[PDB]
This record gives sequence, C-alpha cells and structure tokens, in this order.
Amino acid sequence: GSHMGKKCYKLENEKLFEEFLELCKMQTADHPEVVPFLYNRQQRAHSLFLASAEFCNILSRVLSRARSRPAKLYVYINELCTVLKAHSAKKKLN
Amino acid sequence: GSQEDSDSELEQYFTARW
Repeated sequence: GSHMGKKCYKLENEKLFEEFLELCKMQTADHPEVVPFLYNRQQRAHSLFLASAEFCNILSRVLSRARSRPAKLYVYINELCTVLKAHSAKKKLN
Repeated sequence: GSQEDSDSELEQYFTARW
C-alpha cells in the first residue's frame, strides 16, 4: 500500500503547522519572513510526508518545543523547514 | 553535501540568541 496504511495526518499537520506559525507570528513579530517561509517550504514539500504520521511527530515535537523554548524557536523553524524538504520532494534517502 | 541551506537558510536574515 503506502506505509502504515491509508492513514491521513493531512488535517493534523496543516493545523499543527499553523500552531507553530501562529506562535511564530508572536515571536518573530519583527521578522514576518519566517512564517511565510515555513508556509512556502510546506507548499513545495511533497504532500505525502505532510500527510504522514512522521511529520506529525516533527510538528508536535518542534512546535511545542518552540512554545516551551521561545529562545530556540528558530532552530525548530529551521528544523521544520528542512524537515519538509529533507523527507519530501527530495525523498531518495528515506 | 549542502544541497540546501537548511537551518542556515533562516539564519541568513533572522535568528535568535542561539
């Protein structure tokens, strides 16, 4: 089939992603490039990974990390963005 | 090798204390 099955974490990862971004709007309020960037990279990230449980881990992890640790929000921004391309729209490694 | 700037891709213009 695919992996776990016909699973769909699409709905999750979309609003999940914004949980981070809406937070990013607060934190990187003087830098409105971050949020649109994360949006942008997600758009050009392969829709499969974005609809997979793995990305749900990434999101739930990095987003909530950035919530607890605003000081390193960017690292999680960095991760989440790289995460998108690392495992999507370039997925030869995995 | 770096086929993307990855984390530094952000660092280019914005970042925190790090």
